[PDB]
Amino acid sequence: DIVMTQSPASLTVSLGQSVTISCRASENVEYYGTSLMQWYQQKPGQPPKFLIYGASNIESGVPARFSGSGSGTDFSLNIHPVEEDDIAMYFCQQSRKVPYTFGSGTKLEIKGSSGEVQLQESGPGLVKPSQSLSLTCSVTGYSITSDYYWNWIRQFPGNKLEWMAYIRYDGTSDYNPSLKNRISITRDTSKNQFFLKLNSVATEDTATYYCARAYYYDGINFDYWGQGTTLTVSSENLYFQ
Amino acid sequence: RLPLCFLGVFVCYFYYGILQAKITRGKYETFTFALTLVFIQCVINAVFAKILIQFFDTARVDHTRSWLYAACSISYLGAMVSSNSALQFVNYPTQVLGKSCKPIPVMLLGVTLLKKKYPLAKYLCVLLIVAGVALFMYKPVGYGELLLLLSLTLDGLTGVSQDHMRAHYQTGSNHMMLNINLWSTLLLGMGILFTGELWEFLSFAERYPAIIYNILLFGLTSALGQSFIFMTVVYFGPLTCSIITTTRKFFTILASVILFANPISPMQWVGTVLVFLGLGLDAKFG
Ligand SMILES: Nc1ncnc2c1ncn2[C@@H]1O[C@H](COP(=O)(O)OP(=O)(O)O)[C@@H](O)[C@H]1O
Repeated sequence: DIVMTQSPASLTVSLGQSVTISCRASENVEYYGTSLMQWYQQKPGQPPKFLIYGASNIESGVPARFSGSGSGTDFSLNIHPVEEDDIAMYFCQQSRKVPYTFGSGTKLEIKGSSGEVQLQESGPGLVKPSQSLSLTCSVTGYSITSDYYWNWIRQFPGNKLEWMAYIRYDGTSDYNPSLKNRISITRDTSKNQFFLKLNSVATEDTATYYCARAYYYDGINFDYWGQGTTLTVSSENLYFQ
Repeated sequence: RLPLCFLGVFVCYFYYGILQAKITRGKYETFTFALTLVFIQCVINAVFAKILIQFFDTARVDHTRSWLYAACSISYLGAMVSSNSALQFVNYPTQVLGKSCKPIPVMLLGVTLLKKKYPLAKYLCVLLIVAGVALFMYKPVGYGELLLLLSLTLDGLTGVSQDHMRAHYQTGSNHMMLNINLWSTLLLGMGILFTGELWEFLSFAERYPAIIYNILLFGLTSALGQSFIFMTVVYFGPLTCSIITTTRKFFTILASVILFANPISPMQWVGTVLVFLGLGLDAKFG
């Protein structure tokens, strides 16, 4: 699968300076002259925020400070008038192939230091290894039978995102080919929920699981995200700690 | 890829035209059921596209919105019906040469709507190709040319819709073909049922069952062509498909004339040399 590499692991910049973050794909990510690239911004302890799609189109409502550029296998995100607001981690995602991938993440830091869709995730906080697990994302303020993809994603320690799977309102579902044999995504329209089931979770599955709503346009864009639910797989019970 | 697509589309559509002429001009009574013929062609093409998807492209998941396919289908049907009405109202050769001028409207509509920008070399090459093809075809008051203009406009709109679909949804060729053909089949079936031609055609077929054979064969040919055409639509874009279609018609006419040894008028010589010049310039910078 395509592997995205972000050259600067962490960038130290001053207020008002222009910052450029580079992303590179292992393979060409252009499909008929359009680059299927997305840029997201994740503040600490918060779900990633959708910023750019197509490597050049700024999402509506985003400040004009952000801009995208590049093509082929090299892309860049530019913020000329950086302020305190845009201090976070930045991720580059490719929608060229079914296993959508996110970059390692670039951290930015300063020197001297009913009207929308609501999603809520629930699931056990601690699980022993090899025990089947099931997380439930409940949607309020919207119906999951309308035109929107509903995706399950997870973030490991170290902020390495990984798109698990998704289900479309038509019921058509797609999975990460790596995990297609281990996980299963289902939905229940009566309660307006969708569930992700994992079989024989191992210690490597410890992560924060998000349920997001995405619309496909020049690639899949996870505009709306849930608040994330932690999941810790351990061989011992966590008590008095 | 381009030579393969050119060869395949040329031969398949040559046989398609042969079969269409054989079916229409059989004179078994007279065949006045063009609409149901197009309906059968669309149904067969849709079935073929479904087979191709099931056997080759199972992994892919379509992302295109249904309304886009509906719009493309209605535009294509409008173009077809306008062209047929113009042919009814105007002599056959004029309709042919008018339909040969597809690239100009396709490019103009694309520029106006999608805001695409082309180098002036492409502009000159397309203009020269179109002019040469028109000149080579026989060249010698309204209310019949307006229908041809409307058909050209609808073809350009279809090209714009296909370009937008492939650009912003990465629509696969097979999925695009299947969906467009399904919507076209629905609309044509509704029209046939309303107009009542279904029953007349069914009685005509029952009276002369042999027609069925040819029809089926005829339909099959169309399927193959559409495949290649849609491939050319996705890999290279609607403008390249339009240019390919126009050039294929020109080459077919040139081959038929030379086979018949019809005295090639000097204007036709200028037309062919212009077509070659434009094609070569486009290829050198394509
Ligand atoms: N841009 C396009 N999009 C979809 N289909 C196309 C396009 N260009 C050509 N085709 C298909 O190829 C066929 C070419 O037919 P054509 O030779 O133009 O008929 P005519 O000679 O009566 O004008 C059409 O039936 C059409 O379905």
